[PDB]
Amino acid sequence: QMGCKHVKGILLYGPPGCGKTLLARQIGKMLNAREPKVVNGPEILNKYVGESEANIRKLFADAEEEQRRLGANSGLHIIIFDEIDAICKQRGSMAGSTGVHDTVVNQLLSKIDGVEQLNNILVIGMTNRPDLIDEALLRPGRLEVKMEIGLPDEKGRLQILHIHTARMRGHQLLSADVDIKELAVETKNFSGAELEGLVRAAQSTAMNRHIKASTKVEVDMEKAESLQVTRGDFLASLENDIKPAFGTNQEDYASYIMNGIIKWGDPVTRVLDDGELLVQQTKNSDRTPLVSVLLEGPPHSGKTALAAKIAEESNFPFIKICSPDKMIGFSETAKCQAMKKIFDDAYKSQLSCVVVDDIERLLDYVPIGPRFSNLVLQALLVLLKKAPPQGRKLLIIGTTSRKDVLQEMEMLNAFSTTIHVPNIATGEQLLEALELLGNFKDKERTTIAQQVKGKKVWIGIKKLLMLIEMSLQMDPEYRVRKFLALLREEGASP
Amino acid sequence: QSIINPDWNFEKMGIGGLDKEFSDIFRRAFASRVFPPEIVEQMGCKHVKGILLYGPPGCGKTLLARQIGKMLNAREPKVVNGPEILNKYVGESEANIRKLFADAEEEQRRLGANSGLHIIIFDEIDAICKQRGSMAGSTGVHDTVVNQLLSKIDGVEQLNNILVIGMTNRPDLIDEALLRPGRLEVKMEIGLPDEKGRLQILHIHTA
Amino acid sequence: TAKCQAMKKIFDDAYKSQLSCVVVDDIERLLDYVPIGPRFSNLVLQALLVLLKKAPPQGRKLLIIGTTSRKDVLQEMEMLNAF
Amino acid sequence: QMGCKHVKGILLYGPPGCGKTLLARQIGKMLNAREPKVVNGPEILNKYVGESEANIRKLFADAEEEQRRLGANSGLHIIIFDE
Amino acid sequence: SKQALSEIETRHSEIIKLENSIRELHD
Amino acid sequence: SMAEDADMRNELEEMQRRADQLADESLESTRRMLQLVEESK
Ligand SMILES: Nc1ncnc2c1ncn2[C@@H]1O[C@H](COP(=O)(O)OP(=O)(O)OP(=O)(O)O)[C@@H](O)[C@H]1O
Ligand SMILES: Nc1ncnc2c1ncn2[C@@H]1O[C@H](COP(=O)(O)OP(=O)(O)OP(=O)(O)O)[C@@H](O)[C@H]1O
Ligand SMILES: Nc1ncnc2c1ncn2[C@@H]1O[C@H](COP(=O)(O)OP(=O)(O)OP(=O)(O)O)[C@@H](O)[C@H]1O
Ligand SMILES: Nc1ncnc2c1ncn2[C@@H]1O[C@H](COP(=O)(O)OP(=O)(O)OP(=O)(O)O)[C@@H](O)[C@H]1O
Repeated sequence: QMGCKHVKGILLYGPPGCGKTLLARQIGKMLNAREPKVVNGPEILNKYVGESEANIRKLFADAEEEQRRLGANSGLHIIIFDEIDAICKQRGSMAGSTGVHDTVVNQLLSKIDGVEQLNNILVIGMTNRPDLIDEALLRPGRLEVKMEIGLPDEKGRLQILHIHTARMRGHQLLSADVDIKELAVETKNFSGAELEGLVRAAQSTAMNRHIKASTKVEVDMEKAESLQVTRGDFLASLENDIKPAFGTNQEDYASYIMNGIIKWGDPVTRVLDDGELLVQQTKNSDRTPLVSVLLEGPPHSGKTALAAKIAEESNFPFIKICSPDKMIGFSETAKCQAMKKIFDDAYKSQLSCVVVDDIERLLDYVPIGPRFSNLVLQALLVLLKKAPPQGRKLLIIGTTSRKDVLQEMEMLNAFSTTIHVPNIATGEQLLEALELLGNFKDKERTTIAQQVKGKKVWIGIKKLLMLIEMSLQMDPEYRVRKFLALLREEGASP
Repeated sequence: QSIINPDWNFEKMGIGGLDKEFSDIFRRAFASRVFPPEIVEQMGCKHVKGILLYGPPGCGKTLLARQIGKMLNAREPKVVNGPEILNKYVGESEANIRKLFADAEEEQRRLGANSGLHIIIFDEIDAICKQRGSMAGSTGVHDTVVNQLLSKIDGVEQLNNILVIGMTNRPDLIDEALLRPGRLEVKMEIGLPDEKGRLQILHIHTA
Repeated sequence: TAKCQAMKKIFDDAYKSQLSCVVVDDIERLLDYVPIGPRFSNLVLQALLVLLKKAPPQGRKLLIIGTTSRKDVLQEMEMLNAF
Repeated sequence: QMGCKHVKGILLYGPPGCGKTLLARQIGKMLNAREPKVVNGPEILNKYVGESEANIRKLFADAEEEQRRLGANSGLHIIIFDE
Repeated sequence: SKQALSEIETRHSEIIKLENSIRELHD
Repeated sequence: SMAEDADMRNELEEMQRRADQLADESLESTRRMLQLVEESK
């Protein structure tokens, strides 16, 4: 009564290890019809001329005969094409590589829907690169619907592990001290195959513990029957065995924060408080989808470490750090590309947070003349005011050690707020830092106190750490004297 | 039937300074195939089917490959020397590659679960396997070869007696799709030994 | 860029080992410098300043030594405060 | 008894006109064995796919057959990859 | 191929003799 | 900047010799044999 045609095409594709084959095999199993036809990649190509299209005719031969035999009440046939990119390359560029492909693709084109209208076939395609698929074929009548598989999230992830661990639970092999939720929380950005890999990897080490061999290959058999995967297994496993196939958005935090944070006084607390205030503001506002804050402080004051802490405090889904460390030897244009790319990615997720550290070292600034890369400066200035797509937000935190220079280039006016990072000023705080670090004893803590109380002090935290490390290499009876001499020698500061 | 030759001794294979790597590889690869099958049956796990080695020149990768091949109490391994599969005709490289897995498929079809072990050594795998969409200079056969190998190694059909070993000097140029779990999991990096390693190396050679 | 890459290769190869020492001699001759002008290459200076503050992968140690014969010139470029 | 393996490689280099080819030919003639093969630069290249590798492999076939057949009393073969 | 067609002619060689024998029987 | 050489595409096996008239001749003899054998009965 609707007298309407039928669809016969759907294109499956995505990143590796998502489950494309799983869907193809189950979909074929689900539909009740003739046994599925499987084309194992470029298995049709032959050296003899003309046999290539012959195999395609053989593949479709059964359907045509049955369709004529039964008429409008004939059954439905299914063909599964695997790695279509192999055959259907991009010969649209006139020629291909072998003189046997253009004819094959044209033959299929006509065969599926040509002079004779066939309506009892279904084609299922799996690939890895959408470009290699020709646009002309993916037109109404042959392939009019497409799909784009992706990676799972924590919610579905729980299911993925719950389907594989089920048998272990059913066989009572899973030690009851294992929590799935905790595991799913840690494993972020994983793929389909990776998850199975974790299960096998973790089970592997426990498998190994029971077997005691190496010099002679013998099975103990005394503990074989007694076994149960432990919680430690998964931990050790991933830690040293599995690495996500897409790296990690959060880079090696230990590279930046090598000592955590120690509260030597109020100023650190105030800075963290402001960081929380700002991130909260950007979290719950709409009239200003974009915000920015600039960190400024003397050198060797720990700006980057605090910036990382503040960013880590926010639970934004996407957090990334761009620094000059990775770009060494890059020309004046590559830096622009990397800058464009990172801010491109940040546009995808709903909430983002990006940190730019050591601005002045990213512009190649040197005070002889002076000199700097103008192009990068522009690429930076334009990006600080480009609002993201509708219904999204962003947050940019920058770092610098030269307040005046940024004023000279007239860029401080772009940022919306500035924060000051102070340094040790009172000897009492110095003693507090030493006490918390616990590197000198009471008699030593007093001896120094008699000197620090004499006058004022001014030194960054990192320098003081270096001084302590150098000091502890002398003889025990002279360490204090060396430390005092070092401070006085370097203590010439306002 | 035992999977390992009873007359095998670790001290006799003539390796030195790579004890940890050998132990790790043995734990990862053959651990599941030596324990009595019943445990595997209730566990319901699928064996690993891939090992890759890489390092600077003159480290001893080929020695590890040959010793692993000889260790297995099974049929003699089949060796493929570098890019020796390429052929002038079209449709012959793929046929030659498929011929390598014929016997394993036959054994799987005939005896099903209880089957021997078949090994393949893709020496200098970098020559044939590269990232798709680069070498486009009259590439009459290269991307088709790599696609066929991808399909054959792990496709709709499943096997349980295939083991793939690959040695390379350029780890970062291989296709990512060939590095996924289930195809090539074990990846080991062979490096220069230390004083103790040098000691063992010089002791073995002068016995 | 040849100089940059040739220095990067050494500074990377030294990371692979556990602990190591590197020597950079005749800094002023490494980056072209002449009292006329002055004239010097910025890229090499930036690469050096970046490498001088890159910690190796965790659990590995490094010692870097440098030799120069013109202290004031290096002080002007703000490099003397990084040692 | 010493359990060693014979060396299987040599190389030479120098400025033009010093007596390289002469030494190569003399050493080739010094052995009471089969006639040495020859390859004069790119004389093994070919246009058909994979034929170059087959040409290279053909060179070593005789030595492999000799080794597998006669074992430890096998003969001696030489080659010259000139240029 | 040259060899294949030479073989086909060799096969055909016997047809004439058989035909002559049958015509002899007919006579 | 001169487009470098390219590997010979491949080989497309195709063989044709002298079959047509040789097998047509072969046929014309069998037909006559059939006719004679029919005639004898
Ligand atoms: N979402 C998923 N849930 C469960 N298992 C999965 C999932 N994705 C992948 N796998 C597992 O990955 C294993 C190997 O990867 P899979 O065959 O799914 O990848 P594919 O990209 O679809 O295949 P191919 O590389 O052949 O095109 C399969 O056995 C399947 O068990
Ligand atoms: N309470 C603290 N606040 C900040 N940094 C701290 C604190 N306690 C210890 N540190 C150490 O301070 C170090 C500062 O790191 P870093 O040198 O990258 O920062 P910076 O001084 O802002 O940078 P720059 O080297 O450009 O001067 C960190 O490695 C951390 O180990
Ligand atoms: N651990 C080792 N113990 C003893 N001998 C070794 C060891 N590693 C290397 N060798 C010696 O090195 C020689 C060459 O080894 P091999 O062919 O494996 O080298 P490779 O560097 O891995 O190969 P390639 O040259 O193809 O990159 C072997 O014959 C062996 O004598
Ligand atoms: N020590 C020597 N005594 C006699 N003749 C010598 C000596 N060294 C070289 N020659 C002469 O070298 C000539 C052959 O040229 P030769 O092979 O030396 O050139 P080459 O060094 O191989 O040049 P190229 O750089 O092109 O390879 C002969 O005429 C031979 O007499």
